[PDB]
Amino acid sequence: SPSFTEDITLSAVMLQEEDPGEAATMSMYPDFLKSFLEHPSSAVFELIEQYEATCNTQITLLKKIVKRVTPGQQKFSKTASILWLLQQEMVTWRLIAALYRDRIQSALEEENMFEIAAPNASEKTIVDKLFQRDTLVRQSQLVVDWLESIAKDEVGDFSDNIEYYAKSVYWENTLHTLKQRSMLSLGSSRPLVSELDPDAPIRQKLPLDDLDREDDIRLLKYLFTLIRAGMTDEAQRLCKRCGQAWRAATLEGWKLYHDANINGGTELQAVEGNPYRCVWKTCCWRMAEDEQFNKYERAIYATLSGNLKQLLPVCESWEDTVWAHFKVMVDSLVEQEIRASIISFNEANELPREYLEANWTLDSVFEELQATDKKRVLEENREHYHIIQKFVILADVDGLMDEFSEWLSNGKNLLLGHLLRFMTHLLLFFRTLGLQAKEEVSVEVLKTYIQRLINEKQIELIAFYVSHLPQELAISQYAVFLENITDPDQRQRCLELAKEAGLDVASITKTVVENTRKKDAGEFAHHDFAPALDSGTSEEDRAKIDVIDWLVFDPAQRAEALKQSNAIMRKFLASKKHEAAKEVFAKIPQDSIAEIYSQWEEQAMDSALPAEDDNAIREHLCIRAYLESHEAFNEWFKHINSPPQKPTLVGQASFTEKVAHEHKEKKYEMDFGIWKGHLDALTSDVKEKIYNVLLFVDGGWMVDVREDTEEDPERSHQMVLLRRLCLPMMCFLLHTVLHNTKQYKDCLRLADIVSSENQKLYTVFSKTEMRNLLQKLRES
Amino acid sequence: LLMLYTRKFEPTDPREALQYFYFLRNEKDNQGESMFLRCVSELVIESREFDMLLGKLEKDGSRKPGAIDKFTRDTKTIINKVASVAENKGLFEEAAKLYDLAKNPDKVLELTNKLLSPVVSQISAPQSNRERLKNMALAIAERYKSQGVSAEKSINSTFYLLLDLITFFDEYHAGHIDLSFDVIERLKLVPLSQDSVEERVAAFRNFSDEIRHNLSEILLATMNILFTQYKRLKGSGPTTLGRPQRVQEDKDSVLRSQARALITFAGMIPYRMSGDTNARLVQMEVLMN
Repeated sequence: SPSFTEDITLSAVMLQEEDPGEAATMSMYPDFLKSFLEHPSSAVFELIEQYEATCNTQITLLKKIVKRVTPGQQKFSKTASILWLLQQEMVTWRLIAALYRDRIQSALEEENMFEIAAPNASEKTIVDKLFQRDTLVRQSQLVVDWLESIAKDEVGDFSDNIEYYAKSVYWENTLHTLKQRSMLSLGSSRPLVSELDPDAPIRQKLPLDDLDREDDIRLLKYLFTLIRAGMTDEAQRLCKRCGQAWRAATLEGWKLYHDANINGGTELQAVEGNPYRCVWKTCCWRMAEDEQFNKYERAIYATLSGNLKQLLPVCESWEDTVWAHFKVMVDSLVEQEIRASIISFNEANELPREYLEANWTLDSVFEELQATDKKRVLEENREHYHIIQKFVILADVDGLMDEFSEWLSNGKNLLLGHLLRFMTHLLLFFRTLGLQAKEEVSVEVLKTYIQRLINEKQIELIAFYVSHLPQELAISQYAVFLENITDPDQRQRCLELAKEAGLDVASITKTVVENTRKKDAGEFAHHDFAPALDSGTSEEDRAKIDVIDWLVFDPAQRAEALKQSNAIMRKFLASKKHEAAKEVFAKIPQDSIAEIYSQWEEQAMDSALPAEDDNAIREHLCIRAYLESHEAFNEWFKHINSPPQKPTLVGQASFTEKVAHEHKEKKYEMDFGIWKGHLDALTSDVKEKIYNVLLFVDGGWMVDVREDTEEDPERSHQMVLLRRLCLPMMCFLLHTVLHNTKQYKDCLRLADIVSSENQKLYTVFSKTEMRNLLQKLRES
Repeated sequence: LLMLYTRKFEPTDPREALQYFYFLRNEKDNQGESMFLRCVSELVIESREFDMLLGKLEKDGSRKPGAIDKFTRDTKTIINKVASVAENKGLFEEAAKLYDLAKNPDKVLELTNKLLSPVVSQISAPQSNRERLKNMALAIAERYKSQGVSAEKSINSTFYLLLDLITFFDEYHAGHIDLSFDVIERLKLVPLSQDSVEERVAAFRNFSDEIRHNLSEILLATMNILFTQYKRLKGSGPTTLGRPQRVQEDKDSVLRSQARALITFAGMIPYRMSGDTNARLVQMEVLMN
């Protein structure tokens, strides 16, 4: 497959590094999401096979890395250990997938369990009945198939590998030495068998040669392993290699007997073995009670008997001990319903009473496993994968959630990104099974996992996984994400990915806005001049400036964007950052109000138009007017302060100097005319806008239809504050301008006209201020 | 090979790496500069340790010798180039200290202007980086005063001016309004009469663009104090806390002359400032008169 070529080639292109595991870890997730694309969420099993296949390819990738590591470097010992944990999670995949597919089949078939009959035909009828009827033995069979599938995957081509282990001379050393004793002048002083019997020595007590017995022990490893795995084809292979056809015969004492040639010609349906097998296992049982065995024969036949004490010596692994638990209990059960189904209650076999009457359950599996006083099993028991998979068998949801709780209490360093993803798939298939775990633990795991995921960024990854959250949390986290998305290319890309995979970005942008509003706020004062010793830009100021971009990116957010922008314009001015206000005004389009009006028109619906959009229009316009009058007054002030030139006043001079004076006077004429025209135009425009902002809406300011304290009491407070602040000096500046333009008659009528309680404009002047205006009217 | 092997012990004690660099004297670039120069610059940047390398001033006096001084000559050029690369990387304080070692006050004073001008523009708060920069700048100034070290007299006078400005703002922020007042008229930038406006004009063209910016805040604090004075006097009548009315009226008349002169100058300045500053100028001065 291309997957293996990619594994080796990227192992080459990746080994330069020292942490390839996480790189591959992230490389996995795009495949996750693509697969979610091609196949539905009811196909979780095929999802699991693709999981296992791809993660196996990555297994191979890490194998290639670790083997391409030179000797004397444990820098990739970590890589190998992670690769180990990878195989552990893989076998966890196998375990859960098979376990709960069996669970599903059971749930499908719940209503017809267990049977009854009497012997009427060949005992294979007994056998397949027994296999079909019970559940407990069924899942025991499946977990055994699991472990031994593991074993055979480990095995592979041991066939071709034994091509180079071979010797086919029976006890060759004893052969040659007895030959030379018979053959020479001098024999040997050394005792040996006269017999080739597999029991020739021990029956005769006679010695055998070390090379003989130890190549024996070597083949004992070979086939011992092969049958601890049950690799039976290779078993007869090795038998017929080394000429232990006797031993291969010994292998057959347990496999039962059948034939079905009740049909057709005399043809082979089954000829297999000797039906003396129940008693023959009893015989092996008593041979075990007799002991005196090599490790291999001891283990194999104590196994064929399920004899616990003589099976103790060889199995010491966690896998071996649970394996043996299942083997023993499956045997005891299976023989129990053998004797039950085959009609008999008399003596045909002998076993100890406790063996006969020991009860069997899946609880006993793990109770035995736990009670193992062997420290290898004890330390293996505390290993995470073991705990995980045994909870998989037990469905101990409370224990699992508590154990996850101590995991997260330890944090996320023990729960790497791939561990978090794996517990995530855990919960995923729980849910697709309609099984629900504990939700706060789930969200804790997922938030830590997404913390990982954002450490590895990649906008394409985030949205679906975030889509799994309580709404407030998901909003907050996509906010934290997209606020870093600041370059419009990947920005818009993130928006399309978000609208594809959930959690719309618009509500996100708003939420950023009100969270920003909640942290920080600006000054408010309706008394003259903002209090400060020194003033400048603040972090809060810049944050309020730069939260705006998230709203302004989306053309559809213009209404609320304008509303909050005008509010923050208010904060600008009340915090004495009119420069911030003008910069934001330059940032925002001048046609936004018209664009929003046209958009609300274009929907062919204007009835649901509340006061609010049109209000936003008024604020935008009122800020525009106030600021514009501000710089208009400043422009007139700077222009008047810039005279063209003073008249030439030099006395008696030369004729050329007189020509220069004439040129100076002509220049004075042009400059004075131009400057005075501009000055008077500016003066007229300034007073025009002064009236406009002084005679706007009955002489009101910042006024708006909805000042509801149910909506925002602080809005009304700010708005009345704004009027009480800006009105006084605006009127006084008008008085000064009119007085300078000798419009004292306008000062007297304008000074007497400053009471508009129609739109909150008659209670903004103060006692000292009204005294000051009294003296202004007095100067006029 | 060389640079990788240097990586083997970059954070080791300084002179050790120095002999490694010493082998690189023969090596350089025909396309620009020397690998020797670049590496010594980068590694001394990583080091931030100098008293052994270039040596150190006892306090500000003669430079005690450095380690490279034994095997190398003309190390002032290296000082300048290294601090140049430092400021290129924005390493302003340490580059300035290195030119303090170099005895080159020009860039030192320029950069301390760019350093103080922003921090001077904030309130006086204890334990502030404003105070840190103030402290290093005043150390520089005192050293040069004691040493008679003289830059271009324009910069020298502007810097002493600035120092007096910080004195002013410290008084303002502590609320010692009278002390700040005394400071400003001895700073003689107070146009009490209209005839001082063109003097302030003459003072302006002496200024660089940065202080031209900061004049706005200066005049802001100015009008703040002025308005406080006038309002306090107005609130003090002849039957409340003394301060007879005649003296208050005469002083307020003089102050109004000052304020109107202030606004005249603020309008007849030659370069554009903030319109917000202009409007606030006018509106506090109307409050004044």
